[PDB]
Amino acid sequence: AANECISVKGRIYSILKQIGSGGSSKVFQVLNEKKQIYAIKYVNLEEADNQTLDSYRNEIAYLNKLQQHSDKIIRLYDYEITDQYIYMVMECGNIDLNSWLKKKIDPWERKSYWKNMLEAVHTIHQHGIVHSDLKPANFLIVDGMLKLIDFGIATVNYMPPEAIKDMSPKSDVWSLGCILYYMTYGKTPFQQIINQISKLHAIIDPNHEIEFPDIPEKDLQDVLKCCLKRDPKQRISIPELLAHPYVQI
Ligand SMILES: COc1cc(OC2CCN(C)CC2)ccc1Nc1nccc(-c2c[nH]c3cnccc23)n1
Repeated sequence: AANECISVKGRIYSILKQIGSGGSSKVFQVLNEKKQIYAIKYVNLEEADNQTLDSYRNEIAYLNKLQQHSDKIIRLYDYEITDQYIYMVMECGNIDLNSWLKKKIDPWERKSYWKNMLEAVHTIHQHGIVHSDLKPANFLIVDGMLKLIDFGIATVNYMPPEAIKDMSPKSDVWSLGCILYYMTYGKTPFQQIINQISKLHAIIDPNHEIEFPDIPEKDLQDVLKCCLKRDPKQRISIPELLAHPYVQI
């Protein structure tokens, strides 16, 4: 309700509203000189250490490089890096997947979204990136399709057994499967448990079998069961999921 502006590389952008806030960052829905809509991410680097700085520099490098490879990764149009801040001019999505799911899916939409996620995670793996912390908040809805927001470079529900055991590209397969299990049944494989301490024990113990209620899409049931194999060696891969009947037939 005022004339608040952001300057990125000499280009003025008028703030519409704040669509994101977390840690030392803010995300704004903005208008450019030609009245077009974009999103701007602001990172405050004032209290960032050499390790945090490098992790932000690394994400920007991969984001600008990976962009040409896939249209399932958020479009970065411009950026400004100084010792004091980062400004990232991005495409504007309608909403993130986590928020969209909280107010909910169509079988054609679930498959269409799954294909987008597989394409995005496949693209980051081909460049030696294993996200390790994938969840619906990492995906953005833009013109009826999902686009990946971050690479993990910079809820215990989507956490794989390996990650708990360590306290691999297969870890992203577990997290992807957990998102598809949410879009299929309306809940996480372990969501039912309120006690977060007991929840971690169930992911490790193979004596605890994940529930798989029977649905019409027989192929979709097989994907979930393959994504949620506790042994990452026995667990399905990303090149395999792209060749799976659920994705193909
Ligand atoms: C109207 O554009 C939106 C509304 C929106 O919904 C809001 C957030 C969720 N609450 C519940 C309701 C308000 C969520 C996303 C967008 N678009 C959008 N485009 C590009 C980037 C982002 C974004 C949000 N966080 C981030 C964190 N790192 C990078 C990028 C982002 N976001």
